[PDB]
Amino acid sequence: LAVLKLSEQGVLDKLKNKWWYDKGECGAKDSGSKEKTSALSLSNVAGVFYILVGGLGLAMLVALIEFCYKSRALFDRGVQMLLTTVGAFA
Amino acid sequence: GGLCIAASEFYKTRHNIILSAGIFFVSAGLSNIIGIIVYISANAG
Repeated sequence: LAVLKLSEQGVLDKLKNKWWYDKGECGAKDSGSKEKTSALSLSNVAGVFYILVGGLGLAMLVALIEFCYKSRALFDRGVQMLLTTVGAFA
Repeated sequence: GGLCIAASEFYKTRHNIILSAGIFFVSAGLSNIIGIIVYISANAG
């Protein structure tokens, strides 16, 4: 009679939910849906944006130093041969 | 970039303070979207 009394009052429900879960704290169903990866989310292609912002910021740092190089203003003909002779031996 | 605008109202005919200012507002924007991207990417983690 005591076992049937504890079940209908949700005591066996309460003693189950307490011991298996409060001494738990590992995550349950953290994956969830299998269609969470249906939409090709940002973490899949975030590297292309890292190339893109790295591409723009590389262009700004080269455009500025061309600007001072215009504000400052091929080196030679015998020594541009020397750039060929060194690189050929290399 | 906000300091260079007050450096443009005085100190006329420098003609690089405007050029220094305008790239600073844009480079703040590129620092913003790279802050947006790492926020949305690591929010999945």
